[PDB]
Amino acid sequence: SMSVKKPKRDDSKDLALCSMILTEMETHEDAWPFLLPVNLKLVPGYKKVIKKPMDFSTIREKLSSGQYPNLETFALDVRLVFDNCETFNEDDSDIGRAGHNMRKYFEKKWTDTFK
Repeated sequence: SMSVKKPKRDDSKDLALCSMILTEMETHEDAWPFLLPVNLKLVPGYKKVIKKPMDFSTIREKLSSGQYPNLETFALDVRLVFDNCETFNEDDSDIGRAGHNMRKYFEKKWTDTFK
């Protein structure tokens, strides 16, 4: 509260570390469904159904231009990528499996880096 603060957590490496994690996700073999925005002209249903599209390229541009105020807003966009994937894709599809694998991969790097 006013003039009463928890001790200051060092957040000065967060930007760099989120970039590293993002590099690792970009270079994973199962990243291909997620590298670029879904083409809303060519994929029936996507525009109406997925209210907040997100992809790794869009996260990378936001990261590079100071549009994440903190590491939690970064994690929200990453998870949004996988949540959208589960909304639109059957679990037993290549893309549906990719998304489960990538979420797993991300959540481990996240815990190991920050928790």
